[PDB]
Amino acid sequence: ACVFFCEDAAIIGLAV
Amino acid sequence: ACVFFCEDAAIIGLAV
Amino acid sequence: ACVFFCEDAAIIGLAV
Amino acid sequence: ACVFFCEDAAIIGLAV
Amino acid sequence: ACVFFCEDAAIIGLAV
Amino acid sequence: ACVFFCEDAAIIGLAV
Ligand SMILES: [Cl-]
Ligand SMILES: [Cl-]
Ligand SMILES: [Cl-]
Ligand SMILES: [Cl-]
Ligand SMILES: [Cl-]
Ligand SMILES: [Cl-]
Ligand SMILES: [Cl-]
Ligand SMILES: [Cl-]
Ligand SMILES: [Cl-]
Ligand SMILES: [Cl-]
Ligand SMILES: [Cl-]
Ligand SMILES: [Cl-]
Repeated sequence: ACVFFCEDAAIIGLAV
Repeated sequence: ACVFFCEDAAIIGLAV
Repeated sequence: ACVFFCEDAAIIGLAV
Repeated sequence: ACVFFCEDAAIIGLAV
Repeated sequence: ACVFFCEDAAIIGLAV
Repeated sequence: ACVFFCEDAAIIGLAV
């Protein structure tokens, strides 16, 4: 698994 | 929800 | 389709 | 853009 | 790599 | 966080 990142601005990581 | 980005090169955002 | 990237640190692309 | 589903148990949709 | 499905209504697959 | 499913054929889950 690895961490994707999105913009909310804050950086949010999502583990997949 | 937040915006993930991919490479197409252009930057494309995808709202999730 | 486009390439999203995650952090594993290594950069990993994922085609979608 | 569409609704993906995941099992949380309950089934939840996710607008991608 | 596999086929995820979403409801668009029709069910559509997505090769991830 | 939940389990998404994809068709690989077998059905596989993916913890997102
Ligand atoms: Cl912030
Ligand atoms: Cl997470
Ligand atoms: Cl461009
Ligand atoms: Cl979008
Ligand atoms: Cl490395
Ligand atoms: Cl890939
Ligand atoms: Cl929709
Ligand atoms: Cl949602
Ligand atoms: Cl496949
Ligand atoms: Cl596709
Ligand atoms: Cl879970
Ligand atoms: Cl998994």
